[PDB]
Amino acid sequence: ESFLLSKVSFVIKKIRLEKGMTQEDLAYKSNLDRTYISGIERNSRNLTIKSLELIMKGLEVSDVVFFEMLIKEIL
Amino acid sequence: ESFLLSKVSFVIKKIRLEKGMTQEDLAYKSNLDRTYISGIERNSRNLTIKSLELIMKGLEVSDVVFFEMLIKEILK
DNA sequence: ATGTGACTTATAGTCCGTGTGATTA
DNA sequence: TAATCACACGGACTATAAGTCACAT
Repeated sequence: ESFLLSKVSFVIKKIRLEKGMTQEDLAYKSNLDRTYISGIERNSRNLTIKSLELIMKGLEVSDVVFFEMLIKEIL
Repeated sequence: ESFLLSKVSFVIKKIRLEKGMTQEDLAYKSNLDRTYISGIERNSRNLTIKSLELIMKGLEVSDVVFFEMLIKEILK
């Protein structure tokens, strides 16, 4: 159980949904399997930084904004 | 290899030194091996979020702090 | 559109070391 | 004498992430 990891996964889901995207959409765009993405959102996967960097590209977001957004999800 | 990995491994090493801690010290406070902290600093090495989370605790800074500094060091 | 258990390969991360170039004596 | 210190790097592990799937929702 990690505080940071479940914030990171909540932030990912949020953005994806804000932007009206599906997992299949985020998957194609980060070049990750869409069942991998589902595992990440359900907080059952401790992704690495390389993986996280592809997700960000996949959300069509900068690293700076994603982290800003993450510090905003941390409250 | 990865952009974000070099920045993350840079900021870790910076803060570490700004608190005059050793790699041995950081390893001990983070519950990682000293040889792994060496690798993270030298070769960037693909940490997980959990292990980043532990290195933030061992550095003794808030998650917010770390990320604010991470942002800055990407902005050239 | 998405959750999940199962699986194999790849690599994250551990634990024993040695060597070099600085100290402090 | 040394004698620690701080780090790079090794070799050989072990633990877990990566990456994928059929079948269900």
